Amino acid sequence: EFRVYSSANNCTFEYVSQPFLNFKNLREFVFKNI
Amino acid sequence: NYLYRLFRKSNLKPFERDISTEIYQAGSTPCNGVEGFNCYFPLQ
Amino acid sequence: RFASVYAWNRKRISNCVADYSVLYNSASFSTFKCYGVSPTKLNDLCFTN
Repeated sequence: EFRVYSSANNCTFEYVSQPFLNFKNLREFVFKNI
Repeated sequence: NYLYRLFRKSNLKPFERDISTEIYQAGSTPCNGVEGFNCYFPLQ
Repeated sequence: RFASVYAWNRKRISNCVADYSVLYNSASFSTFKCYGVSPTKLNDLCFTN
């Protein structure tokens, strides 16, 4: 669904790349803004 | 009125001159006495 | 068909690479009075949007 959002501004730079595949998977991510 | 050489294929070397004007070419190909499309007069 | 005369076409196109010389060489357009690029074309410079 789209319950996350309801409005839409002038979003530039739309992006669609990634083809996806105990606890097992870790899913370690690092977000850096420099 | 006074004239300006506002079009050249290359840049001017120091203490140089450019007195001969033969229809500056923007890159079409034919500019033999014609200002068609790309070619413009170098002098404005 | 149309883009209106009272309104203006200000489509935000960005994040892409295209050859301005491709449209420069084409003679379909009527006239060129470009203000940005001096010599021939914008393909030698990069901008924002």
